Amino acid sequence: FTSFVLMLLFTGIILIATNELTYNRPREIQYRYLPRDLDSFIRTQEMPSAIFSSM
Amino acid sequence: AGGLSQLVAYGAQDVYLTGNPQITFFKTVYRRYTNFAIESIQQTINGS
Repeated sequence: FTSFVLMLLFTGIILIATNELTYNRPREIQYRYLPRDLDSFIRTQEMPSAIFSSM
Repeated sequence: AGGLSQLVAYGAQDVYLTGNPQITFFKTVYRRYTNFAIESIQQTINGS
């Protein structure tokens, strides 16, 4: 009787250790500097055309 | 009638002016600038 639940937990905890890898799901995006000429062009321009963007 | 009567009158010539807008006139973006202050200071004159 006791050995049954002991083996049940024995396999179940290995199953849990396998399961746990799925939890963390972060997004990866990198940052890079503008080209110098393009940066100067963007800084110089006076009107923005489209108003705003959130991404 | 009113300004809208002109606004809607899109024509062939506009392919060069308002098709695919790159700027607007109605929202200025101001650029932040280096912090500074300015003052008038008298310098010493050497000589008569």
